[PDB]
Amino acid sequence: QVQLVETGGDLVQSGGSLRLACVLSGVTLDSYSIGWFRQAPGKEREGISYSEKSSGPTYYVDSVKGRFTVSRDNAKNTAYLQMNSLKPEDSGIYYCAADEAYYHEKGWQSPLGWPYWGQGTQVTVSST
Amino acid sequence: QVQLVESGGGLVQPGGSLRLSCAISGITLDYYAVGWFLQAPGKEREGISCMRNWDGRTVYAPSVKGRFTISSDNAKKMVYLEMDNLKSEDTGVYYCAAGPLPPGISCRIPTPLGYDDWGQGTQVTVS
Amino acid sequence: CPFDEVFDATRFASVYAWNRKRISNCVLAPFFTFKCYGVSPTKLNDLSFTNVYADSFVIRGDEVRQIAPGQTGNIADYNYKLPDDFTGCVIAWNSNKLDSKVSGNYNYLYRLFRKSNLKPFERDISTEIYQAGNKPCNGVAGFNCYFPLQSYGFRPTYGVGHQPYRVVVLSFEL
Repeated sequence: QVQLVETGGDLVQSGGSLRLACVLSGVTLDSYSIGWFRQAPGKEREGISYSEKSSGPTYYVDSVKGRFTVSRDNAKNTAYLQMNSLKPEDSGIYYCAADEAYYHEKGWQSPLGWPYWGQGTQVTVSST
Repeated sequence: QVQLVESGGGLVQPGGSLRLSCAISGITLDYYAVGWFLQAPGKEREGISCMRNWDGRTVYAPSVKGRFTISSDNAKKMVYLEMDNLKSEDTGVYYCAAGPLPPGISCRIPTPLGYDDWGQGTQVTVS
Repeated sequence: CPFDEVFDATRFASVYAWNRKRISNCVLAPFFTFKCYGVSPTKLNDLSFTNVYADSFVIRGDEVRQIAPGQTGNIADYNYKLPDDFTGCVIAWNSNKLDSKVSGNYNYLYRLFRKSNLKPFERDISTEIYQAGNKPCNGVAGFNCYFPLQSYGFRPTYGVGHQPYRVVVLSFEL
């Protein structure tokens, strides 16, 4: 069936960068929409970015706009999340999600609608 | 959040008696059920007695019917399990569980489904 | 199209007895789930259809993922099932302020036991005693004889995954 594995999290300083990978297994990347989520301690799993299948649009939340970027590698069946100019407020566990559905621009940020999830990867951004 | 904390239990020779208690708190539902589940070594959690809150109606398992008695106090704070004529088959971990229940419906055993809150368990050894 | 009657209804139906409203010959929430299968949501506004069916019910927060083709769980297997070739959209929004009581909201139930899984768009409103053991029940609830329906009992202090959610499913016929 569908399987997600997120990797790439690491301890990084403020202002640095980090690239997160989400390897799809069992299905084709082009036929699934990918969404990235993060979970701060004590808070719920909140959406960050959305990559619609079939060359659809990409949506980002206002807090990461301009600093985060999502890409797709059909050869490696892997979705990426480029995170630049990180801040200590970006810390938490980051998950990817997959769904064969075309989402609305304001209807994907909730995690309750996504059926397939990974297992998360910790991103720690120390202050200065 | 709902808390179910058990007390009582321990080692007892066959034919003896034992009483368990389940201190419930945080349950404000108009209709719910409280049950006792036995996790025997090798087996999984199976209900042996339950009750509904509004009228106190109970249903027992054939294995324990006539020997075990589940009851509640007036304040609906403590739920007891009176064990009489204990035997080797009753050995295991005993949990108390609580869950919603539709009005006018009998509580369900031995299924664990329908019980959303559980206790930490208590070891009862009859040998 | 009279969508206000579907979305702004005072009381929704239980998921086991989900309500369907047929809409034909016609023409927003703060935070919500809105997705479509088979078609993009930007293209649904530019697509003519003969009939649109609106299925409405209430489930838990963590059960919304089951309202999709090819899923399993108590809701998808025993209450509301979508076909693998489903072409439509799924809408779900939080209704904790409307469908939660401190003493428990008992308006909404779901089917907890059944002998087999539901076919797509099948509705089962029966209340026959479910036989879990080897002995017959004869319509008497008891040990290994379950009433097949279960209450959610929504309380306002539950977690986001346990809060009630109103769901609307739009199917299209043309």
